[PDB]
Amino acid sequence: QFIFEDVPQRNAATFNPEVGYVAFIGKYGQQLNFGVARVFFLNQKKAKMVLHKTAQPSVDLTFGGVKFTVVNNHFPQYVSNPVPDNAITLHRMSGYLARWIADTCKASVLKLAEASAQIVMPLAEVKGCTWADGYTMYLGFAPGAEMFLDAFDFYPLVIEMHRVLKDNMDVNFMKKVLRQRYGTMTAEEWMTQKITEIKAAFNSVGQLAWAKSGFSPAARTFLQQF
Amino acid sequence: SSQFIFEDVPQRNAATFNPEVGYVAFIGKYGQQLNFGVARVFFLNQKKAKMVLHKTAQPSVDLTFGGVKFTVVNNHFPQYVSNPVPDNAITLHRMSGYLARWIADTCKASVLKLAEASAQIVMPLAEVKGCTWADGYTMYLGFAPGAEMFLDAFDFYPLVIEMHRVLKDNMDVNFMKKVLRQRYGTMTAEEWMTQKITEIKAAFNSVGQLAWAKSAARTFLQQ
Amino acid sequence: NAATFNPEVGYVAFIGKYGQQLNFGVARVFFLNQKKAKMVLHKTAQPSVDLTFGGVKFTVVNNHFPQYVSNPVPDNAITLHRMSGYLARWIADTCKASVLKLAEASAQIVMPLAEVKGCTWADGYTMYLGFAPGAEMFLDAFDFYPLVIEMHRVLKDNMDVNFMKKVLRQRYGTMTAEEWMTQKITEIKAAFNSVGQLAWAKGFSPAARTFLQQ
Amino acid sequence: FIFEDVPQRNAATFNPEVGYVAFIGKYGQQLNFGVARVFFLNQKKAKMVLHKTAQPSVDLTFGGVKFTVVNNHFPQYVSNPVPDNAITLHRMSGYLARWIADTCKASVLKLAEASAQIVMPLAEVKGCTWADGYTMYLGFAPGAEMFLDAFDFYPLVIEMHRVLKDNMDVNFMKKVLRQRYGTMTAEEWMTQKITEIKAAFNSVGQLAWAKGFSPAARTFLQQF
RNA sequence: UUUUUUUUUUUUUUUUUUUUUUUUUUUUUUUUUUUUUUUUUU
Repeated sequence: QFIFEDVPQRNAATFNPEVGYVAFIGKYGQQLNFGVARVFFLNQKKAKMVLHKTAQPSVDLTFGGVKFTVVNNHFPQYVSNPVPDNAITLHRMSGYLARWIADTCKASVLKLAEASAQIVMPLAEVKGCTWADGYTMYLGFAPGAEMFLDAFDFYPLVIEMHRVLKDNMDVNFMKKVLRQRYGTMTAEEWMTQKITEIKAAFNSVGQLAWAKSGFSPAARTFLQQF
Repeated sequence: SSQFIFEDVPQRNAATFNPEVGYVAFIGKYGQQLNFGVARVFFLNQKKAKMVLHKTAQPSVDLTFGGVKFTVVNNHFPQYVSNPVPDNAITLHRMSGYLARWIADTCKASVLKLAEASAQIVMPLAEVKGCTWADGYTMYLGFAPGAEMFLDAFDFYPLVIEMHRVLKDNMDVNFMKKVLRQRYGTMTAEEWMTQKITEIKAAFNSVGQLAWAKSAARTFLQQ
Repeated sequence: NAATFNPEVGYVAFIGKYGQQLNFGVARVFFLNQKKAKMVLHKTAQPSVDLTFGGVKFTVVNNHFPQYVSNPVPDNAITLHRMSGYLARWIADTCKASVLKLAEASAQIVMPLAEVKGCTWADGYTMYLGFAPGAEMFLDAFDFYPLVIEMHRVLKDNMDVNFMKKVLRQRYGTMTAEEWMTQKITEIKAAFNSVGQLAWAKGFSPAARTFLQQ
Repeated sequence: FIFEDVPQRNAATFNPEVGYVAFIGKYGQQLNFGVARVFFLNQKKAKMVLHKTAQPSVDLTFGGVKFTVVNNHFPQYVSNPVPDNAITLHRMSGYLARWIADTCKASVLKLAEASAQIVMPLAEVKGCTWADGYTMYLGFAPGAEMFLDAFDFYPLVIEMHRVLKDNMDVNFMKKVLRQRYGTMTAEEWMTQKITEIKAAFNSVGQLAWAKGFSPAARTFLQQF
């Protein structure tokens, strides 16, 4: 398209994920359940492909019967459109929903047990995670979880570090997480004042499985030089 | 019935699909209009059919091959890319595996039919690796996509072909997912991976003495 | 061959047509979206397209679509590259007039090619705007900067050389290349070590920690 | 969309000699250096155009002359059967390169005229010029590899330098590696007719690779 | 066989490089005798 517009922009983000989250709970909270989040997280790659080929700057997406108004910045032309502070992109929505699950799971053993039986995080799994490793690590794998380092006990930060180190993830992608804040204070503040917690959580994820695999044998293909 | 609506739905363990049942239903429906010309046409225009079905948005695109019309389920459109396929019904892959199975069975029972199939049907996935009908119909037809559904009928060749593709091309080992959970007759994978290692090594050896690299008469000076 | 195109004659004609609609917001928008618009043109099979930046419509010859790579461009015609040069020239001339207007320019216009290297408005409008594509058409206006950045891009960054073709045949006022790459050999070298003082190119975010590993 | 039917099977080497002569029969009478000059200017453009339209056969005009061309450039037509003695854009270029080459060698004066009209931008970009000789200069034309003997192995060796200097995909050299040299097959001449190939290699090796003014001198006065 | 790369000359043209933020985008996406992705002849 042949029309180009401003796009005023400053330094300092006005976006505070904590306020965005609460606005999201305000709008959709009464409609959420684990089935709705279950559908979101298995169809999240698919919805992104839809949005990538869809030429409206905002789209109504329905996951498990609940309809969400989503800002579409995936379609190439829209990649630099401004997003309101209380609007949800696919990425933001994913982080909010992960945070909602964790807020529901932190409270009660019963809610944890049902979340664990219904909700699948394809991203955690392929690294050998499972609900067994605790809700904060498993849900910390969600896109957008890096907006809540406090709620996910630093896991999204160190999960990304490990992705640069063990996988060959473009060293970008870490751009966002490195300027997120932690509960109280800014990055420069938690970068060394919470270094002990971070090194601890780095270690926790560091003792997770590889986990490039699919069942024994395995013993079979090794026999043929793998 | 709307790319903007996602459900719901369902999980997801245990496959019900039995290739042997699906094959007989496929022969039941289309058997009488099958001949080597129809098969010829399919295998030459598979890949193109994969590219075309890829872009078209109906869950069952009706394809005609060699003047024969087939009711084809389509999961290639990258949004039907998951979507329930009945135990009878064919995608393109299933239809290739059937056909492959059908040719091999027709060849099994008749040397004369073998000669006719040898003259008409081309498997370009086999050819580029230097595999000819001369290497035996179970190997040559074992290159057909979907042949891995019938490990018994193609003497494990689909399996070993894929091992060689992992080893000398750099095929993502995750392409072997399907074949490593197929059956060999009634035997589950877990069982033939141990019990049938000798035949599998024989098939491996074997496909391993076929011609590869680029196309490569005897090139020198440097490469 | 000899080139008929005089950027000075193109520039005045560009202002004759569009000047009454121009302002620093329109320029701000052009330079933010210059890359985007190039990619748009590369995909569109019209030999001429109307592009709107900041509400202002420009009729732009499209030689970006591969087939049109060697269609002849009229001398009063406007390609994306030429328009970038002309807008940059116009900003510069407006800034000369008063150090106000220059204040205005400094707050609204962004040169992303200049950024990325440590160049900013604080390093002087001639050096900042010299990073704009097409500025090489006016070496006089930009104190040779477009030439000298590019030399620095040939060796810092591995720019192919050969992109340097256009600038080495540009004029300097009425002085031809042969002549200025001799008679102005001094002021050019001076411009060289001056851009040499920027962040020579690049680790944008740290090195405020990370370095448990990388 | 609809399927379909077979196409073939199998090739040989379609004999370019036979194709060339058929081509020289049909158009070889309307051909002149102005028409050839124009072809080798708009060859790239022509195949960019031949690529958009859905006609398996098109009439193109070079220097006021109209040519029947099979269109396998349009993605769908890529694997269409081309006849022996029908011309694609590649084949036409090869035939027109072979023509000119047979006119030069046959006489001086024609060599002079060909030098003044014919421009081979593929050759020029390597700093190859008419002064390096008509077999090397015209060898840069697409379809020259079709006549390895007429172009003294240059199309083969030119490809080798494209693999080694420029980052060409090598699979582009699959066709030349199956061409003939005179009466000898490819398995023969990559043994029986070396020395020539080594000579051609070094001969085109001795070329530049593009090269503006000198300055040079001033770029050299800074860095190169 | 065929297609895909390379396309002279100029104060032409094209190819490269494209801020900023607790923005945005690009990476990684469970499970099955399921499905999708790779490989397609002279």
